[PDB]
Amino acid sequence: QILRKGSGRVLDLSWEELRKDVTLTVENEIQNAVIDYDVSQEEFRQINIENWCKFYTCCLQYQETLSRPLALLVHPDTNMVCLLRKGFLSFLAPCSLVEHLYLVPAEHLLTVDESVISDDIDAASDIVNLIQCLRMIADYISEDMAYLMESACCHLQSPERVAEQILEDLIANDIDNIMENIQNKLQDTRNPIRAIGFLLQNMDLSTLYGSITASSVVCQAICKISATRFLICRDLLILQHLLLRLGDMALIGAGQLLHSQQELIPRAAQLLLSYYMIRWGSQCTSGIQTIVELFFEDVARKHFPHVFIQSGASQLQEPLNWSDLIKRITNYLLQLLWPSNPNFQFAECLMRNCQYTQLQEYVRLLLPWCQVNVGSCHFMLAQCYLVAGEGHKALDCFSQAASEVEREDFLEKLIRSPRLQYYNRVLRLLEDVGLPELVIQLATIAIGEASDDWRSQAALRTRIFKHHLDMGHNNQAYDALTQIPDPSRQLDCLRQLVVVLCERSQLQDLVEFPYVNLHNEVVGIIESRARAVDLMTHNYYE
Amino acid sequence: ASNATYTVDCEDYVHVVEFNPFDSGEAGSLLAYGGISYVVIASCRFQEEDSTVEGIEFKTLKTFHHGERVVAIAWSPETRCDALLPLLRFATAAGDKKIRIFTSDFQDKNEYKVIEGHSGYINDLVFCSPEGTDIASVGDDHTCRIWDLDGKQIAMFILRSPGMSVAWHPEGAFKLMVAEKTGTIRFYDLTTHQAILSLESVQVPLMSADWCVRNTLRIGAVAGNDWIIWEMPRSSYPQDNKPAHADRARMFRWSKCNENVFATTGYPGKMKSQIAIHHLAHPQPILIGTAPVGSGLSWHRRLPLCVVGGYRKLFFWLTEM
Amino acid sequence: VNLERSYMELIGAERETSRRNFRDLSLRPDVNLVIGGPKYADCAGGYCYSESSSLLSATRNRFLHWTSYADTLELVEISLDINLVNNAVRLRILNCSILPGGVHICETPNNIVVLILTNQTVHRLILPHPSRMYRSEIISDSHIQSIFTDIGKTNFHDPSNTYVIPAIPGRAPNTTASTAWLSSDGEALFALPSISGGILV
Amino acid sequence: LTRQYSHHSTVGDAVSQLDSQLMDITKMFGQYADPFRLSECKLAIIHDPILVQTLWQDIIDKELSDSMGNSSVDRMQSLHLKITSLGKIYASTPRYFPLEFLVKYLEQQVCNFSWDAGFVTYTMQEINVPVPKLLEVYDHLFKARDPWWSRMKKPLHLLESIYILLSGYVQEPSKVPSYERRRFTTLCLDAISCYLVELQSMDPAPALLNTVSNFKSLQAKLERLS
Repeated sequence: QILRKGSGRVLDLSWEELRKDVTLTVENEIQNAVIDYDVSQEEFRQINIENWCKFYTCCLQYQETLSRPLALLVHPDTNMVCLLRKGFLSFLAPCSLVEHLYLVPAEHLLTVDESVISDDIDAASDIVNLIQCLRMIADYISEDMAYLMESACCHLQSPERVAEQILEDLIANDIDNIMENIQNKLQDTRNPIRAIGFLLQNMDLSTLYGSITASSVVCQAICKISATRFLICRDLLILQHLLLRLGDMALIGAGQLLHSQQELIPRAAQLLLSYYMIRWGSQCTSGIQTIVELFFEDVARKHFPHVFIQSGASQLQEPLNWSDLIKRITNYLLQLLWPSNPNFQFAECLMRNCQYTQLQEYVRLLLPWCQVNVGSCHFMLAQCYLVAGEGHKALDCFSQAASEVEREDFLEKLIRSPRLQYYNRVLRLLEDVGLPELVIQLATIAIGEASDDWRSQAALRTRIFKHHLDMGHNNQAYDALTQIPDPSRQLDCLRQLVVVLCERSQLQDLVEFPYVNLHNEVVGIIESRARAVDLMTHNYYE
Repeated sequence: ASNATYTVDCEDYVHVVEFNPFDSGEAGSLLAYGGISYVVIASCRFQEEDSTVEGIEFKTLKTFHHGERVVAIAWSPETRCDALLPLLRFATAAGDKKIRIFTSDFQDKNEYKVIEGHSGYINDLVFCSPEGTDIASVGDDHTCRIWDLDGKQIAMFILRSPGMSVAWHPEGAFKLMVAEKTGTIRFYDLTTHQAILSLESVQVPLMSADWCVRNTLRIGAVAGNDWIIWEMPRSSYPQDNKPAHADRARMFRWSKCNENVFATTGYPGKMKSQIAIHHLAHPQPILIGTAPVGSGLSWHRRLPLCVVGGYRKLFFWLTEM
Repeated sequence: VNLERSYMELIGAERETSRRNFRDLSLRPDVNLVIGGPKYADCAGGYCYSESSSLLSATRNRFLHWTSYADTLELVEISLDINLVNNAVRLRILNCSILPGGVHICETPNNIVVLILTNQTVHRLILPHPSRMYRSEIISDSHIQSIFTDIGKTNFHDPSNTYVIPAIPGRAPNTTASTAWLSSDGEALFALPSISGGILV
Repeated sequence: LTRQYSHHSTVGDAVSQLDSQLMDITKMFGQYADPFRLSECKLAIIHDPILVQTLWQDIIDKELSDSMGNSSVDRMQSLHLKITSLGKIYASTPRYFPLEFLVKYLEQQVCNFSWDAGFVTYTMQEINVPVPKLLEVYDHLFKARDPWWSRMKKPLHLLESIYILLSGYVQEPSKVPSYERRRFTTLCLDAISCYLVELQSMDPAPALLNTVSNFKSLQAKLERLS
């Protein structure tokens, strides 16, 4: 409004409209700042930066003003706490214990009641010392190093190799002897691995709360939980590699060696990869919604009446508790997002929705580490490739999905040999898209699976005949017709061949083609048409 | 629906077709087309170039066994048919996610090199140097990669979505255009390895983009159902946006002889793939052709003539100027 | 006792590109604009209904909040269960600066009563109680109205609902202290610092 | 449209104003165009097509709610009569009657409410739509392979409607002028040969086997009629 220098009634612009509107407004200021026709590329870039910077600083000053602090609302009977800010409402939700310990200032961390962390005072103290080391790492990670980790997740690089590179760079640059201080606090920790395992384990009415604000607050809780826990998992992996390099402060040990290697490697693989997959999933309606808010509204919320009933709440008389219910909802939603549910629905919904891209990227980020819904992911990815026009990759993905066909309800609903039923489904799809060459190739493969079912073989060979005839492949259509085991369908295909070749004036091929005992069927057909038709001749009589 | 002006029979299905955009020193225009397992190099001469030709003289010069379905073909600028030192060089992408560089003397010396490193399907590739030493490729791994002829990766740009088309800038050194499936067109400087600028399409998915060789300020693309034109540096917003096809546009190519003429193709569809030739001064296509199932679209270097590959045929449309 | 020690701030993102179509209401009390009056700091407050914790109540997970700055009061009804139609009102009390903490809400068996103190005026708003709005259990969720839906039907110029604070014994200048309530007999009472150092009721 | 808009009340004022004085063309068009659908009258007075077809569909819908509040068969008959009378009004004009949009859209309603398959064929014959022209439309709609029929789980029902049209024709041959019959019987034998090839390419079932038997019996009767 201020950059435009103009009293225009701001329409309630959609956000996309607002983005286009910002872009055009700043581009116009840049074009006005370019006085000469011969601006060097460097001088042009400098002018671009200066103009966007100026727009950004202006948004900042308004955001500061709207962010100004109001007051507190506490509900006496429900204990709901709200922070009233100048521009928006915030809700205060109880923090989980893991997040509490990571986020509390180092000075207050020394006054935590160890009895709340664990009934075990020593486990409580070890968790406290571990959390202090994680924070000493967190405090020395440069932005370049934080980006290098997040880039590695996005590019599906190994987060472990990247945590190791970050650790090499931290050590090359250890000007403050921090590595010595982390080493000293780790020496005060009695069982760093139990404390690591506790952290990893704690990190592992439908109409009600159906509003968009409630949806956004709940899904932002998920984003912040997943981001904090992603950093905890990165620093925990770098610390775990340091603990391995420092552990060589001893001989490997056979008993310790075998036990530690199998147990730790299995637990760890089932740990860092799972955390990375959860973070990727978290990263993945006139209101702006996130893809997680969309999934919550369309799929996850419909299951909440069941989550509420399974918990022994068979007494309709228990009062609603906010703390218990939000914690349960958020944990159940993490399991569904976290690629640990057989729901097989967010990806399918994306495939059946206008958006497909985001679904390809969601499946790309999920498949390497999540073993839940793998068949359903390949099915969704196959739909995305089919819409992208990449039909061969789609077929490979549909073929991989078929293996989770065991104990599968979605594929069972299509039926109310399994491979031949699947190929018949893909054949219908390729026919509706209008790809007759691929229909012939797939129908030829499907004849191999049809083994002893002469009826399916007759139907598939009749389909091959039809598509070759439609394409004008007269020799291949004739060859396909001779292979039909059903004499009734073979005669109907023969009638179709004779008619289509006569209409196309391809009379030479028709003469060459060696009809068996059916030379008089042709004469009878042409005679029936000839006498039936009017005197105006064409070429049936000829 | 106009019939094709000329039609040439092919051994198998044509998955991609590209005219040589460079001067090969021959009277005929070189054409490459990719089948299921082969690449054919042919010479085309047209009655419009030589009055001694009745219609189209089509001569197969060489066939290369590929073993995989070819998805994109790029000509090298070094390609020459001169009798003193004949050199054929082109690059191909296939369904195996590999690039193959073919080199031939049109005699007995036939070499190919395999380049590996894309983790997803390659959607498009081009030679990105005037000297023909460097290849740019884009794919479903969300990368744009630059390769030498030795198959060493020189550079890599991380994309935000699948790269759908790549084009070298016709006059400006070091400028690569990359079209992303989510509607973003980015320009990269290959000297600085930086993104210079982006354009955004109003529709998605963005499927193909091309530079106007006659007016290097114009970019054309297809996204969703529509064709989209930008004029640089005036705006990041489209200058024109109009319907190309009733169901999904696939390829966009600028005419090499006219800055106001371009061709679009519909997606490999049940209604036989339509080719639409557009002129910017007209609200409707100037020509609508039908190809039963066709992939690849290329323009002749000199003539107002475009080619589309189909089921065992090449189809040519001459546009009256 | 799960000693819930720390909390985290969750932004209830107003992602509605509809600014809650603030039913802008302007109140013109019979009072003159004081040039150079005290600038009060911006303030906020909230109110929770009786029986809001009751699962069968029509007031379940419902509450009111407000922001006041200069001459403007923004009132909002929120339900965590159902999106309320017409749930936001912007009351502008022209020439009167709203007191920091000058807004009070009182509930009765039949009505919600909003009591407002400014630098110069006192106001009473009477809204139907949510339990009296709905006589039929069969209401489709998409049409549940806020208590604010019919606020434009209240006669704000009724002398039963607005009063101007006399200059003597009058309010002390630059004070922010105020309180308001309902008596047992349904009377509306407003208390503020007197210029004499006493309490004016 | 009276009967359409809950007996349109304004239609009473409109009909009284139309009786009380002679009206000028412009006034008439604007007013009645916007007011109630009248493309046949517009065509007559003169003597967007897609927009006119949409308006006709909207008018049919009105009939449809009025009839929602009536017997399933009573509603059907009401709609039949209304459509018939208003089509006879615009019968000589094809621009004031989407011949293709109307058949497609009404067959979608037959599927949605699930009525008889002879309904559209019978209605169009009673309008005096020639059996050859009606067959051309059905053959075109079938060859168009509209995904809508598969989505409604009823393409076999569409082909049964086609069968009913052709059977009615066989049984009452005077429905085609004596001077076309031979050419039309040949066209039917060619069309049935195509339908039998497509039916034999599908999976086998009881109902399908009965339909194949019915068409072979019909082919043999048409060959005797040729």
